[PDB]
Amino acid sequence: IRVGGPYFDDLSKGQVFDWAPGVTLSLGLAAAHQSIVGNRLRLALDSDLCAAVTGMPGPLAHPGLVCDVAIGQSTLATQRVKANLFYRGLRFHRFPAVGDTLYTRTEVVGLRANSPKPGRAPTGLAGLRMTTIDRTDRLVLDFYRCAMLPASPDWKPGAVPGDDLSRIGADAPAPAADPTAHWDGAVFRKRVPGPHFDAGIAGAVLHSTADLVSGAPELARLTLNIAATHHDWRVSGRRLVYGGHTIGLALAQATRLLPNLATVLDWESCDHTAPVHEGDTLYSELHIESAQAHADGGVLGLRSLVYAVSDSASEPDRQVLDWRFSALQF
Amino acid sequence: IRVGGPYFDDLSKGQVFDWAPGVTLSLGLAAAHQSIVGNRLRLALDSDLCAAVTGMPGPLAHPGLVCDVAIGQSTLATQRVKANLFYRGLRFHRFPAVGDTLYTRTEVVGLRANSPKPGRAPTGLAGLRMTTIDRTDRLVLDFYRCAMLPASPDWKPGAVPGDDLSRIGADAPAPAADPTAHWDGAVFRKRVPGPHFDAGIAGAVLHSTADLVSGAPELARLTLNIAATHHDWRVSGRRLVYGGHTIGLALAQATRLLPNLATVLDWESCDHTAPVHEGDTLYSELHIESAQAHADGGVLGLRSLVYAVSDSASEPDRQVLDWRFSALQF
Amino acid sequence: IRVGGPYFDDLSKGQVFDWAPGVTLSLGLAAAHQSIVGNRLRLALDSDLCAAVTGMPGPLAHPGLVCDVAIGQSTLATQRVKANLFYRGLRFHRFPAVGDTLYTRTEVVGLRANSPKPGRAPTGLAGLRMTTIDRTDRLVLDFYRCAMLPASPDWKPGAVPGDDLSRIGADAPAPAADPTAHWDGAVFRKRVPGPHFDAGIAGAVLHSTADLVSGAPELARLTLNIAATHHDWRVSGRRLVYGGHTIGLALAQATRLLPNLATVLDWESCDHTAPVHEGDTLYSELHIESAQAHADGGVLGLRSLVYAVSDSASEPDRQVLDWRFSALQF
Ligand SMILES: [Cl-]
Ligand SMILES: [Cl-]
Ligand SMILES: [Cl-]
Repeated sequence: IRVGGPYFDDLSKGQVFDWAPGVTLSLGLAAAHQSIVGNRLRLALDSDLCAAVTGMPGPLAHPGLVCDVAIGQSTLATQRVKANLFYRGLRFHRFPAVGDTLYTRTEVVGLRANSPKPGRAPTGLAGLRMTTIDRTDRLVLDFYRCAMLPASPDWKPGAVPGDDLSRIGADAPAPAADPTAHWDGAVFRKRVPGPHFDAGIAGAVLHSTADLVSGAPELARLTLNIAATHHDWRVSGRRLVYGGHTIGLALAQATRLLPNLATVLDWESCDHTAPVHEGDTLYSELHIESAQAHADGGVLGLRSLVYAVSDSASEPDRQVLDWRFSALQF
Repeated sequence: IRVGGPYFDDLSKGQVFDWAPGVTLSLGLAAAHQSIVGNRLRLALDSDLCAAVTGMPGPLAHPGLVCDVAIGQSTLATQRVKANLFYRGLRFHRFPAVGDTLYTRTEVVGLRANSPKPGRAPTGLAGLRMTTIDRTDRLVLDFYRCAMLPASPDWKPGAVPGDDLSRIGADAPAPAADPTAHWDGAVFRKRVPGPHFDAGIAGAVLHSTADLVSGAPELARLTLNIAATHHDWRVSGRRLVYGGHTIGLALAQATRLLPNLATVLDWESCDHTAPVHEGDTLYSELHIESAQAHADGGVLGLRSLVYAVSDSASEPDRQVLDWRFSALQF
Repeated sequence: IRVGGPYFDDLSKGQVFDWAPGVTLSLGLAAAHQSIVGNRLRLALDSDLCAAVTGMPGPLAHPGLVCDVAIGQSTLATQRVKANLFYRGLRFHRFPAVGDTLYTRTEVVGLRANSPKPGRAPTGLAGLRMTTIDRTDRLVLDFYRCAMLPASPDWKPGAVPGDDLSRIGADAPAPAADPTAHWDGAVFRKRVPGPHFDAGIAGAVLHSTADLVSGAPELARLTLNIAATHHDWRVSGRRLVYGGHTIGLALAQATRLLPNLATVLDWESCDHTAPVHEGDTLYSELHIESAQAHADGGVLGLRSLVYAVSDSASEPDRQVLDWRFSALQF
């Protein structure tokens, strides 16, 4: 594989990138991740509660950390990325503990050359499937993204890698088993102040407080993310903040709004609406789209619109991200 | 409780905020804390010495980390804070180990509406008592602060929450037991180069080297501190640095000056003299006000004046903080 | 020893600074270090692979972290430093595990007053020997640096500390034993995708992707580095980035280029060509100078030229560092 990463025309449908380092989750990584994007997930902060609830071999790896590690691992293929158009179908098949080691395979699922346009660099889109497992060979995540890559300088433009990429990561199999089935919602309800799960909150629209985007290159280094645009301002003209950082702050915002979320069960990004830069201040509008009771608590469906604060009272704030996720709540 | 935190007129004398997440202290949190404010406390850095000295179930949680976690926990009540006028009566009742989990209760002890003043936002002061315990229900900290909060937009100003707040956190009970009684000062003296404790140093006035204020929002995220002014520049016009960060650097300064301090036993802030901002460079003048011999070493009483460096040789530096603490020294 | 550190004329040939705190290596420190300079060393990231390969009592402390801690420890003597002219003869005598504690002795090996020059501050050079051991008294590192220090304000200039410093840290004893002799290269080759060691790569010249210099004061605080120029802009006029940070990014660059390096065996800096500042963007030219087969894999000799990116397409990039190291590769 080329130094600096593949160009679009270096890739093939079915090609596999599996030489990414394994990464052992530690409370070290957890703390650094928390200092950058925040962490108010009670099971990820309190080991005694985590043990009472999950009985887990160790404390709960923050789900945003697990996702960020899997996505940063996969950037071997996409060091040359100009933009990811979406992340899709992240659903946890299990929730790793601190001390578990994650290994991520990246497969090219589909390739489509972009139509030539005057003044634009030749580029194509790569549909990528990431499969993240642990040392026990159990599936953790199996998810998709759509990466725009430049073609090599002498590439002969044409149409023919021309895969249909529209439906990438759909009808994707649900997990074999409920990843929280062994979690005891009853001790959570007893030890954590309510309100606990209530299907009556569906429909609510909440407005978060703001966070600063800072430590963005640190988050990328922490999670092995080597997409050049996060590190090197000359790729896009300014460094572009990793999508997961913006998502991470939006999740922290949602958790200040809804302090009793147990975990994130699945998520995807709907629109990366505008670029985010280091030093931006973000807030979100949180829609509770659905609330479904289960035998033990229930599951909220959330949709988060994230905005960057403009530099004055006389300039409108701008939408930068639209994403959606589901969360378990006891 | 209101989204975004209570206004001054949402509070009541005797009201309790106890739904803050528990936080398990980890060497992860310790390392992140150290990268932001520094750490030269020998018992917090060296696990072998810590074990020889304290015999402790695990290594020594840096006392500034423990305080910062307890204060960040308590910011649930004070997300809307305009200023804390002081922190008072922090005295450790025990020194938690890595792996211990901290839980903090915040009680409204007193409320006083501020007198209307033309051009100023309607506000009041809240005297707050924080009680921090571990999972074993043992008292760790029991301390006070005075927070200024805005009143809600339609509040009818008056005098009557009008509690006398002047003496908040005084005649506060000393710990039941000496929190360092089981620490072996003799192995410390044998293994660490002197000078060791000497009552003759009382009266000394020392001048520190400088530190940069950086990673301020990170320290806040790390310690669950969600006071909006640390994150959102539009609350005050610029983000204001958390008081504990400034104190943390002043403590690091004192520990470079006095490398053999065993721990901080108690502390309080005397005047938050001027705001501190990210990118400020601070130094301190350290007064050793008292030095009292005990059966095993002694206790220093310290008073620290902290200054921000101006941007030229022809502009005076400005005092930003005056605080005082006591430290055990073998 | 003087508050703020010794001046050049405070030092003596044979003087010893051994009151630096011991520092226990933790996965906390490892994570913070990784967030600042990156970490792609497979044995430092993956505990399961580390155990299979080394059998080690715990996971592998990143070698750049170990070096940075030893060098930051030693800054007690050099708080007043104006420049280190080189670091020399770092060779690992063993590779510490997480949980091991490092203790560093700094000895003045040689002193040479600099010749007076009009308009320049009076200064001298100190040749320093650092010896880093663990709690088991085993040698970890035994290395050298050349620090330029100011003389005190009333110093009487002369020639006589006038030691010959040119050959400091040469003919330095190789380790008693191969520090990786018990590492199993065969399981590494089986579990990590090739290419594995190939003497045929000697001669290659590779060009890295770029990294941002950020969190520089954090790296210094993390590793107990109290050289004032890293913290206080008024010493040099701007804060100067610690040499180890630049080296750390150059090593991260080399590891993206050569993803299967097992560890760094030794290193030294050849020229600190120009200052580096926070916010610089760096890339490197990596020369594989030598490749020598051993019974288990082989050892690469690398020379790294590091450059700072200029602020436009019409300004040349500038060399900031030239260093060289050797690495084991299975
Ligand atoms: Cl373009
Ligand atoms: Cl006002
Ligand atoms: Cl000069």
